[PDB]
Amino acid sequence: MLDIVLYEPEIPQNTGNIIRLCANTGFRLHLIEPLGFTWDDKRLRRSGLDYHEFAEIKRHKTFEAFLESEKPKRLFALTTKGCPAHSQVKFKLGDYLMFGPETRGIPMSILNEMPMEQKIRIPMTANSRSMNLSNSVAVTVYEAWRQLGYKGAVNL
Amino acid sequence: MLDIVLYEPEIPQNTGNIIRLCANTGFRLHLIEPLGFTWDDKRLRRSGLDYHEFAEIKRHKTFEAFLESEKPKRLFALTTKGCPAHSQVKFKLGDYLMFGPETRGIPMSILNEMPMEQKIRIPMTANSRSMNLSNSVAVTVYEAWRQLGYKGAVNL
Repeated sequence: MLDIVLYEPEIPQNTGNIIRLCANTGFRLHLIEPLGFTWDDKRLRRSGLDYHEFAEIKRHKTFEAFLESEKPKRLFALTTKGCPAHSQVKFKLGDYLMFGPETRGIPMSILNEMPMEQKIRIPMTANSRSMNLSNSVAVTVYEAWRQLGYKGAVNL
Repeated sequence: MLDIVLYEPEIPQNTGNIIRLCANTGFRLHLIEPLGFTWDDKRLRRSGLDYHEFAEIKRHKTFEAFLESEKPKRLFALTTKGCPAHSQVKFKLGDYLMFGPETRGIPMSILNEMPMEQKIRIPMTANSRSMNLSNSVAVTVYEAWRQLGYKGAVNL
């Protein structure tokens, strides 16, 4: 129902799980290059992923190109540096949710241009460790989907 | 805040991500044997997991042993066969959330003894494919945590 954006994702397997998440939820996926793997890589293609789950994906050469072609109504950034939790904001149609690489956050230069209200974080207890990108994305997507009533969902 | 249960988890890497999820959320993890790997396996130990994140984990020889030692107030089962969504039930202290293996569901014999109101499912759109166990667990945990106010959470 919304658009999800991977800022320079690095690991093939995470992106494959996110591609599956997006196809299972109706969320549209975007990837901001450089990616840490070729689009043709085998750890992704043979991840057991079905090719129908692809080509709803958009690749962008830069973050500025992405902004230019998508002109997101509101862009959110999942960052350990955000204050409101991911479930503490009210998502809406037109929202784009952006995620950083699995080994570093979304650049400060980008984050510095977003209002504090759109820099969100997944809660964690004291002295936690980084959560896997795909788990982060799954959590955020399902929470935004929950808020929007799971439109498109259907049973077994 | 609640207890999470893996019914015969099979793959080491998923369980390692779930162990991290549980330590990051304060959720207590239980594993119902047989596991698909030895507790000492290397794909788990060197997954980059820190050993503090362990030994809050409980292993149970059978599902009946688990019921005997834990006597869950309410036991939920995440199954593609459930009707209410995971966010459609109201979680409470004392709840135990159970998950099946990554290649099959929780046995029908077990599911047959649970009320329909406690067999829950993560929504999916038409013709979706199985979501990765760790993504399933992350999604459920964070939704139950959200409902309970993220107690224990703290900032950077």
